[PDB]
Amino acid sequence: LGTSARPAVMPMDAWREGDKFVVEFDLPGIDADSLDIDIERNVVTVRAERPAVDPNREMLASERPRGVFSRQLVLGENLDTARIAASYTEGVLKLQIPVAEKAKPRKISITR
Amino acid sequence: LGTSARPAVMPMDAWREGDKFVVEFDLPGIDADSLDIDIERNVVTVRAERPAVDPNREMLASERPRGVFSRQLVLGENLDTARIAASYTEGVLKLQIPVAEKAKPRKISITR
Amino acid sequence: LGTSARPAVMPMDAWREGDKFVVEFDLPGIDADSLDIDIERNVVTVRAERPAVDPNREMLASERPRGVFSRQLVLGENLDTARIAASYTEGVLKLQIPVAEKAKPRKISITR
Amino acid sequence: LGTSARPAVMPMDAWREGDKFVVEFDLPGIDADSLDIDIERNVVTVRAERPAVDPNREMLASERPRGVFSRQLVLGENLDTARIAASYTEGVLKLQIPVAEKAKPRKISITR
Amino acid sequence: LGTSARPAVMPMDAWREGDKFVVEFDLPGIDADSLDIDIERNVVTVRAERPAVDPNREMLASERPRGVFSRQLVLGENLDTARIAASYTEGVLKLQIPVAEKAKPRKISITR
Amino acid sequence: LGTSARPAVMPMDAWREGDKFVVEFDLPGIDADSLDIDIERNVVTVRAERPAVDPNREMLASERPRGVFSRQLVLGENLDTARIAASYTEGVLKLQIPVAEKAKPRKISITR
Amino acid sequence: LGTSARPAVMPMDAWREGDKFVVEFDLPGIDADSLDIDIERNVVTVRAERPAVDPNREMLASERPRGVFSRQLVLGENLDTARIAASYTEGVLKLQIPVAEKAKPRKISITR
Amino acid sequence: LGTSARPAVMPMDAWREGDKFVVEFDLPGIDADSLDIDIERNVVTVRAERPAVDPNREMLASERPRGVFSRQLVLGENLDTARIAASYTEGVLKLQIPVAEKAKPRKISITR
Amino acid sequence: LGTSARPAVMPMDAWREGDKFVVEFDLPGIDADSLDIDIERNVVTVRAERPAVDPNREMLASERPRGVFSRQLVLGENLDTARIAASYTEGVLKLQIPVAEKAKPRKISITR
Amino acid sequence: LGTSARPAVMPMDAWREGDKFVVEFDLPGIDADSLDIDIERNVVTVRAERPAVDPNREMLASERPRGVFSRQLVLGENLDTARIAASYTEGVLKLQIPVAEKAKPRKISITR
Amino acid sequence: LGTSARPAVMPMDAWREGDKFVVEFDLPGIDADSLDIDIERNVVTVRAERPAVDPNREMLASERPRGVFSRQLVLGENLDTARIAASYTEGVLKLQIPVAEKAKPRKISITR
Amino acid sequence: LGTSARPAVMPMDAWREGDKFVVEFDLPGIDADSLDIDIERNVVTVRAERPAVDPNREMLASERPRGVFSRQLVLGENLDTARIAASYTEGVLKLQIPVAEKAKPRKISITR
Amino acid sequence: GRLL
Amino acid sequence: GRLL
Amino acid sequence: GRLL
Amino acid sequence: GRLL
Amino acid sequence: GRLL
Amino acid sequence: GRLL
Amino acid sequence: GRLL
Amino acid sequence: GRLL
Amino acid sequence: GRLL
Amino acid sequence: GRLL
Amino acid sequence: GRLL
Amino acid sequence: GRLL
Ligand code: PRO
Ligand code: PRO
Ligand code: PRO
Ligand code: PRO
Ligand code: PRO
Ligand code: PRO
Ligand code: PRO
Ligand code: PRO
Ligand code: PRO
Ligand code: PRO
Ligand code: PRO
Ligand code: PRO
Ligand SMILES: [Cl-]
Ligand SMILES: [Cl-]
Ligand SMILES: [Cl-]
Ligand SMILES: [Cl-]
Ligand SMILES: [Cl-]
Ligand SMILES: [Cl-]
Ligand SMILES: [Cl-]
Ligand SMILES: [Cl-]
Ligand SMILES: [Cl-]
Ligand SMILES: [Cl-]
Ligand SMILES: [Cl-]
Ligand SMILES: [Cl-]
Ligand SMILES: [Cl-]
Ligand SMILES: [Cl-]
Ligand SMILES: [Cl-]
Ligand SMILES: [Cl-]
Ligand SMILES: [Cl-]
Ligand SMILES: [Cl-]
Ligand SMILES: [Cl-]
Ligand SMILES: [Cl-]
Ligand SMILES: [Cl-]
Ligand SMILES: [Cl-]
Ligand SMILES: [Cl-]
Ligand SMILES: [Cl-]
Ligand code: NA
Ligand code: NA
Ligand code: NA
Ligand code: NA
Ligand code: NA
Ligand code: NA
Ligand code: NA
Ligand code: NA
Ligand code: NA
Ligand code: NA
Ligand code: NA
Ligand code: NA
Repeated sequence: LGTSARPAVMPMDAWREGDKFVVEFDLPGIDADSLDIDIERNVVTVRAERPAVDPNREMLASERPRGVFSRQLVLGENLDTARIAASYTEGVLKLQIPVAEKAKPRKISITR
Repeated sequence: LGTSARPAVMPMDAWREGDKFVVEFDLPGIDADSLDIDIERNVVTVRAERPAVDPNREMLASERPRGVFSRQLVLGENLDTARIAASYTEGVLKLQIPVAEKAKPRKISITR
Repeated sequence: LGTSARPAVMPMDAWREGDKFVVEFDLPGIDADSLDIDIERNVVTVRAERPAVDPNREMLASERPRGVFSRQLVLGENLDTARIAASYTEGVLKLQIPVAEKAKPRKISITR
Repeated sequence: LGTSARPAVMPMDAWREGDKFVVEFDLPGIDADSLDIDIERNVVTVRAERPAVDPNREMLASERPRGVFSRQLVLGENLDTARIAASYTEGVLKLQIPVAEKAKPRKISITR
Repeated sequence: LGTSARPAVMPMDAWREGDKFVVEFDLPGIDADSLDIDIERNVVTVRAERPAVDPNREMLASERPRGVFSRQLVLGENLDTARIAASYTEGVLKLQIPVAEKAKPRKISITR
Repeated sequence: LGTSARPAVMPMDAWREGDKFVVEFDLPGIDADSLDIDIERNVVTVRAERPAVDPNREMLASERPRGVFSRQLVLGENLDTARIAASYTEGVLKLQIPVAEKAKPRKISITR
Repeated sequence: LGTSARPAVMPMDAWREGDKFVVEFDLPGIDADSLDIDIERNVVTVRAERPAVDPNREMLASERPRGVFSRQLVLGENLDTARIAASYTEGVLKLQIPVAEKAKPRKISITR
Repeated sequence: LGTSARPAVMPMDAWREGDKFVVEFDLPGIDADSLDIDIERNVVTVRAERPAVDPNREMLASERPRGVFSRQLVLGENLDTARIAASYTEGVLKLQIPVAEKAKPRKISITR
Repeated sequence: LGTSARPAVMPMDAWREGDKFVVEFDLPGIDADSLDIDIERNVVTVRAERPAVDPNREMLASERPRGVFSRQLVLGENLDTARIAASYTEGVLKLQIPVAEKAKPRKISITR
Repeated sequence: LGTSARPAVMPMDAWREGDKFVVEFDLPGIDADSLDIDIERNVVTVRAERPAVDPNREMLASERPRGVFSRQLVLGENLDTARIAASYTEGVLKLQIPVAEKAKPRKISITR
Repeated sequence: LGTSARPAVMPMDAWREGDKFVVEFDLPGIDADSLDIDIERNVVTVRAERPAVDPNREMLASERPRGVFSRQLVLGENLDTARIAASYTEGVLKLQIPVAEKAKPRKISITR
Repeated sequence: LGTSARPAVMPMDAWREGDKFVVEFDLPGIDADSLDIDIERNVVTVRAERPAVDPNREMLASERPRGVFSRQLVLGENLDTARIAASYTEGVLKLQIPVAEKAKPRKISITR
Repeated sequence: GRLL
Repeated sequence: GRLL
Repeated sequence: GRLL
Repeated sequence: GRLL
Repeated sequence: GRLL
Repeated sequence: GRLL
Repeated sequence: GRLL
Repeated sequence: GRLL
Repeated sequence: GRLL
Repeated sequence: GRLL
Repeated sequence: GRLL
Repeated sequence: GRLL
């Protein structure tokens, strides 16, 4: 089982969709009560827990990962983390963070 | 990506709950159109497909498994496969197969 | 320790001895109370448990596998599973299943 | 060398071709005398032997697998194993098993 | 197969039971004729042989380890190896060596 | 699939048979049109291609290696590569190269 | 030996103790002269060196890791890195960073 | 081939040269058109693409890594990322970032 | 966690310093109450325990090894084990065993 | 670091371009003084050295391979090695060897 | 290179030849000056050194192990280590230790 | 045991000593009767056999490699293989091949 | 509830 | 064409 | 005696 | 959309 | 107490 | 010159 | 009960 | 363009 | 019959 | 001839 | 200082 | 002294 100190990790897809950055996690069979999304200056941390099986229950198969799930994303300065939107459907946690481009950005040129 | 000939596998929990045998699969983000449950004399086959990403879409992360998912279970003679019940919620496919015990079953004794 | 859902496996020898099929398992130090032999239409399942050490006992060495042992054999149609004979001696579980050949069996010929 | 108890395995392609199921094995340099195809209620077993090199022959290279080859296929209920056709050409063993669909088959529906 | 020069090893449990040191080996299906226990000043060596299968016998499975088994234990000075007791039951070789504490033993103190 | 730049390799047996050197390759299910044997001053290169499966064909199993096969042999000076004989039968490519011993060959002596 | 460019790493325990975040490193046998703690906006870097053995000293065993040790921690915005307290005792480097919660923090809600 | 979501990585040397921090990447055979250097508050991201070989070109060897290359560096607060200088010569991308020490920096003392 | 039957091991340096043999163990953060040094005719056994974390404490990192530590050294006949000196400082357990050379020792000559 | 006796290897692309055979090596940051191309009857050997870092320079990262690089190519008889052309640009060493086909070449036919 | 603290090991054959125990080591190219045989109450230690190559010598191949070789044998009580005979020929170190059986030895019987 | 078709390999040192190329093999305990040195246009092949242990001899240790040893060296055009000198002493086979430089050799220049 |  |  |  |  |  |  |  |  |  |  |  |  995954713990706070050694969490289970969940797979992630990430892509930019025009003016929004989107992240999706496979988190099937999670109770919403567990889901916690912590946002830091530029860090998003996703934490979920899926409870262990009743110790008194004899499983014939028990392959599904259980316990604490956690993933931390380090986001770029252009992401307006404060305006994050999060939804959970079909066992998928989807995050939408608006992209907020800075004015007149730097373009580094390379000499030869 | 998983294919028919080399499917991706999905994790399974299995247990007996009184007079029913229950199987659960983590299958997040699956379109119901893909889910197919084939039952054979005593074999349950679960097949799902989760489509590949648009080839024209530049992903920044693409960890989630895609393509064909499949798992086959060989069930005991006591399972009334014909009365299978299947549901898909929170990205979990749950199967419930009634257990139909035979009359006056064999108990093998061991000599010393 | 081996569990129902992740059993420990025990080594097996199998051979045909004239009109009988014989299977032997190394299962040392097993209490007969634990041994269970389940026979299905054509499937033999062997299950044993060897108890865990008293949690209060400080072992200097504890290499012997403990917990649930299980092995399933898929037998051919010619095995009269109903007439299985099982014995346990010198820590070896021996199974004897009569072979019951069908009348005038098929012989597949290969074309060139 | 592969033995009865630890056979060498040979690669297989399998596909459905309309109303027939086809299996092909790479079995080069096999004497037809060795090829044996055993069909069980719904199990096809392919066994071949390719003899070991004369112990008195000094090989400069001996990479080709030798001894007993074996592969078992568990076929679905819809396969008319009794009507199997087998051929061996260009070192390939090809099996053709007619598919015999049952009347008005089950289609499992999934609830949401 | 295990040989004198590369023996197969057998699993061992070891623990102190009050005034006795106990060692148990899983050695199923061993002929007592093979068992040899050699005791050296402070070294116990256990050797057993389980014969290879008749070369003329075609095994369908042959997983059980065969040939020479051997394990050497280096015992502390407090073990009265001369009074060793050995028994073999249910495929388990159990050794009981009395513990013979020396008078007024050393206790090493650690400075800071 | 094997490519020109990363070919699949095929197993080889090689031995001297009196005045001839013989090489055999397992190359089942190869179209003769693909087989190419290139001989260099003292290098034999064998190349074959076995086509990929129709992309539109859903395989249930696809274990057999496909694409480009290639193996290069560096032959000794005594092999009359110009007189090579090659045959392909039962999925085996057999090469026969005459051995042409030089007159009064060197025998290196070792001092002590 | 660990170097600046490929440092040896030392094990760490980390936990929150009420209003303080605590980190402990196993760093036995370190000269305080070597210990350096660098704090960046929100990054703590711990660096230590344990000198290599005198090249002229013949060691009979030399298992203890030597050279440069380094570990970097990326701390959350709520950690008042400026008020870090560090102590080294019994070969353990302990860091205590006060936690300084922001006013009226964000709590991300998840839609269904 | 390396992609945006799974980039190929290129080796890096990094060192401080007095008042400048220098980073060098092995990026041979890169078209300058591909090179992109993105600088974030304190993060430097280097991205390059080396095109795949013409699909119609039969390579005899194709060992060189191709596709998307990317590496991200997390720089300390003292690096004036805004004044980065970048050059590409002999297939090496060299970055020079001025180091801008803060006034009267912290020196953490360790208690005993 | 390390146990009596499967102890955690701690790294060791060993060297001869003139008339003394010295052994050092990295054992940081150990309570002296746990340290036990057992000396046998010519065997030194070092055992320590570092307690497990309070089960009710949520660790954010827990990399440091815990539980039972043990190492056994087999010393030569020339070591006066009875006069062992042991100290524990800066998380290092140091043992000093006097070397007591025998009179007129054997020097084995090798024939050619 | 790579040495003469254990050289570092550099990746290579090779292809035929009409009447020329082309080889390219990734060799970034190499001093031309080091590059040596040795041609043997039909063997091309490429050797380069990239110097080790000043031992007195503290690197923060040092991933780039250094020391002796070497690769040997065994060329076919049709390559006019004497007319090799070599160039080094953008950190890539490119070799161009003319292909000189022999008159009326052998085509080996395969019997069935 | 092997060192005192991490010696290279050399392969050993050992067997009983009537009233003598024989040990042979492969130690080619060793200067007799290096060979040292230390005998302890019942422990034989073999140590040899084969010098490193002149640092100024450019080797084209350097596969042979160099530096310190060492192997320790723990001998039974019946070996008269004091009468060891050692010879070195054809790069093989051969040891002959007389076996000195004790009077009326113990034979441990096993109960059932 | 090493065979003709899968020989054991023996370690080799190789270096140029002025006008001679020298190769040394560790081949301890070899009977000169077995040593065979075959020289081809530019290929040196070394073959030795060290006999297997008497099947009736019970070894207590048998680590030394036995059977067929073989190594092939591909020599450059400048080596006068015809004048090879070979010696076997202290279990080392040493080969000395004169180097015969061609007149006015090619030096390949690299363009920029 | 039996299963292989 | 079904197969396990 | 058949078995998978 | 930037991310490490 | 937050940390990556 | 600091870097993680 | 001591043992190595 | 031949090469081993 | 020689071969590398 | 005994040995560990 | 001898040790195994 | 050349060798592959
Ligand atoms: O060097 C400069 O100033 C330009 C301005 C945009 C980024 N590069
Ligand atoms: O041997 C018998 O007949 C009993 C009946 C139930 C199973 N065993
Ligand atoms: O093809 C047939 O009919 C024969 C009958 C026995 C098996 N094969
Ligand atoms: O539930 C049912 O009865 C339908 C009938 C075909 C399969 N499913
Ligand atoms: O140092 C001493 O003498 C005490 C006596 C018992 C062991 N330690
Ligand atoms: O040394 C020589 O001349 C002999 C002649 C045959 C090979 N060796
Ligand atoms: O959406 C909001 O505004 C609330 C305020 C605290 C965090 N979430
Ligand atoms: O504790 C302090 O205040 C000193 C000032 C520089 C860093 N440490
Ligand atoms: O053979 C001997 O007697 C000598 C005496 C010291 C050791 N060797
Ligand atoms: O066998 C032959 O003679 C033909 C001539 C070209 C190659 N093969
Ligand atoms: O038990 C006993 O006394 C016998 C005597 C020889 C060894 N065993
Ligand atoms: O290009 C040339 O002709 C010179 C001659 C020696 C080798 N290179
Ligand atoms: Cl677990
Ligand atoms: Cl239950
Ligand atoms: Cl893939
Ligand atoms: Cl896109
Ligand atoms: Cl466990
Ligand atoms: Cl206890
Ligand atoms: Cl084999
Ligand atoms: Cl032969
Ligand atoms: Cl074996
Ligand atoms: Cl038989
Ligand atoms: Cl592939
Ligand atoms: Cl199809
Ligand atoms: Cl090192
Ligand atoms: Cl020293
Ligand atoms: Cl790829
Ligand atoms: Cl092309
Ligand atoms: Cl653990
Ligand atoms: Cl807590
Ligand atoms: Cl290195
Ligand atoms: Cl520096
Ligand atoms: Cl080394
Ligand atoms: Cl030199
Ligand atoms: Cl072997
Ligand atoms: Cl013998
Ligand atoms: Na469980
Ligand atoms: Na993708
Ligand atoms: Na235990
Ligand atoms: Na063979
Ligand atoms: Na066997
Ligand atoms: Na395919
Ligand atoms: Na050292
Ligand atoms: Na390619
Ligand atoms: Na914990
Ligand atoms: Na360095
Ligand atoms: Na060297
Ligand atoms: Na042997």
